[PDB]
This record gives sequence, structure tokens and C-alpha cells, in this order.
Amino acid sequence: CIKCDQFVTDALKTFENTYLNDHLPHDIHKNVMRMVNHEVSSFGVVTSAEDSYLGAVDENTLEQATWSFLKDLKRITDSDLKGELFIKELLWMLRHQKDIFNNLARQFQKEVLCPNKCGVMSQTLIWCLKCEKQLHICRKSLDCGERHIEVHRSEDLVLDCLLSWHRASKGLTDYSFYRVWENSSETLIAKGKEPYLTKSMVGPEDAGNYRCVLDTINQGHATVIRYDVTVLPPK
Ligand SMILES: [Ca+2]
Ligand SMILES: [Ca+2]
Ligand SMILES: [Cl-]
Repeated sequence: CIKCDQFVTDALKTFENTYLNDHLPHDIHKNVMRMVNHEVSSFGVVTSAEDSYLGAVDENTLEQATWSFLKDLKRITDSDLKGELFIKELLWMLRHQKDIFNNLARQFQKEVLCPNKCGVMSQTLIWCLKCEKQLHICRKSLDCGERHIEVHRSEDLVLDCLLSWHRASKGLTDYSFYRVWENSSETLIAKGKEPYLTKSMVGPEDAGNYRCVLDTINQGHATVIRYDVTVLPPK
């Protein structure tokens, strides 16, 4: 994906126009750049199989890969290498950075990509072949499950609808909280950016069922959690 990044293509222009002069005779510059561009353009190419993980990463991972690449490219131009030794180390550096990119992509795939265990998460990916940015949808069943909540009369009732991946999901709008009556109809009792609902001084009338619905701009609901609330007598 690093060919997609302006910093990389700016750096490669400077590499060719300014720094190669210091390391190589002019009449090998253009073919050396063909080697460099070829290597760089292959980052994240998939060859079917089990390396589809290579094909897209999020913007943070691209950024890490870009800066890793820039550091190693500068190391090369700052070096005292010339001639064949320079070319050899340049190619090895590009192969090494490709491995680093692959390790970053594998880490992204394992820990960061679609970490939700329920609900629908949206993530922003850069696709490495043609540099397209796209919203990726991680779709699982919307209902995340049911909380059993007990609260003593006259204490505060708090319903929490925050999941760990909500902060990273894209396009979220509001959390709606509903009271779900015994005839199964429901009443909207809060709606806004707050991932929780507070009801002060609960009484027996607050006992029953509630539901949170987290919505998105255009990808449908992202989370539902249900709450079964018992109001206990005072201690
Ligand atoms: Ca960012
Ligand atoms: Ca030689
Ligand atoms: Cl869990």
C-alpha cells in the first residue's frame, strides 16, 4: 500500500533526482529506479492462497509502513555505499521493508480488523492494488445479548451500551435507549451521543425491560443490547 502514500512517492522522486547522483553513475539510474518502483508497487499484492491479508490495511497501519520505509530509504541515501554494494543493499532494504509491511498487515489482520464479536463494525481500509479507500463492513448478528441488572429503590439506574470497538468504528450516529413494555411495545427514552442511560431515584415502576440501539449513517444498526432490570427493596 505504500505506493498510495504521497510521502513515499515524493521521497522516491527526491531519491531519483537528488540522491542517486551520490551513489551511482548516471547511466544506471533509470534501470535502478525501475527495480525500485517494481519492488514498491508489489507491496500488498495478493497471490490467491492464504496471503489475502496483504490486500488492504487501515490508515494507521499504512502510516506505520510508510514511515518504516522512509527511515530505511534515508538510511540508504545517508550511507557510504556505492556501486554494486549500494544496489545490493537497496534491493535487500526493499525486500526487508516488504517483510515489515507483511508483518504489520498480519498484525492488523489478527488484532485490529473486525474485532467485534457481535453487532456491525465499519472500518476504513486502503486497498493496496489500486489505492482505493473503502468502508469495510464487519457484519455479525446485531443482538449482542442481555444484561441482568438489579438496582435498589431510590438508587441510580445506569444502562451501559458501550462496547470496546465502538470507539474505532466509523459512521456511528446515536445510541437510542428504549423502555420495552410488558405488551412488548417500546418507548424511546433517550437518544444522543452518550453510550449510556442514567435514571435517577428509581422506583418499582422502573423495573422491566430496556434496549439500546446504536445506529450508523448508512450501514444500519451497529449494536443492540437488552437489559432486564429488577428493582430491589431498600437495604
Ligand atoms: Ca489516522
Ligand atoms: Ca560485483
Ligand atoms: Cl465476551
